[PDB]
Amino acid sequence: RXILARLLQ
Amino acid sequence: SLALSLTADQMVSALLDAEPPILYSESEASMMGLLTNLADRELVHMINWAKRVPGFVDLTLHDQVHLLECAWLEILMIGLVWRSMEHPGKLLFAPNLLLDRNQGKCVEGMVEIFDMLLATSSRFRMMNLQGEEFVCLKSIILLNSGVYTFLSSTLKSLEEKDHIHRVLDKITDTLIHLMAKAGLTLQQQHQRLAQLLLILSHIRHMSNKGMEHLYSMKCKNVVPLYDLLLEMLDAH
Ligand SMILES: C[C@]12CC[C@@H]3c4ccc(O)cc4CC[C@H]3[C@@H]1CC[C@@H]2O
Repeated sequence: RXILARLLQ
Repeated sequence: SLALSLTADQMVSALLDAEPPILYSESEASMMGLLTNLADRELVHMINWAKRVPGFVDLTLHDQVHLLECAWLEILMIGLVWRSMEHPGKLLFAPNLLLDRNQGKCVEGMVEIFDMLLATSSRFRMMNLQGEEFVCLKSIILLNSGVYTFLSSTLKSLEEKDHIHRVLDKITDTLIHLMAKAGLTLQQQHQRLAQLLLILSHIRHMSNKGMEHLYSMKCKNVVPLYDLLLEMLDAH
């Protein structure tokens, strides 16, 4: 799952 | 392993340059919509900031996600408390959003939390908290809040924690260093250090009450569909 996941990567 | 080599002065400097931009802001529902819209936008910038916090990118992604999920509201509170510090009795959410205590009564149960936040702001003011201390405290919060809530079943997971506690040690040395430059006795330094870390304990408290309040407001259907904020909220 993720937005957090995507902005940290 | 950049983090552990940084000196006191390099740590403080590096933290002052990771500081996020101060955002401008744009009945009970509308008050909650106002505050959560700010919070949601800052979250985007808090992620950029966390990546610039020494030792943070060294963690696994799943642990980065874990620390931010645990600490985020604590991090918005300490920042709000800090910039309100010169504004007695007022909460400076944004440069165009300076809220009175009595403006907390717009929302059920919020004036209570405003009271807690303004008392913390007064404490920081009476202590003459420095900006260099603030950035140290906020990074401690990010690093320490979820460190105890990590998967304690893996050797890798046990190394992540050890690395986090070596970095937090660094920040303690950094705080001590700052207090010595300010010309404090050894006694006065470790007294100030403890007075500050004990405040992180009230901030964790304020954050627990605010998380309860926001989940309750979400249940009233008075929180807009801010995707990142709900993402953080729903990790509890
Ligand atoms: C989380 C709440 C909305 C967002 C508020 C906010 C929003 C932005 C910010 O920088 C700090 C804070 C601290 C208090 C928070 C509130 C306490 C309860 C309410 O639900």
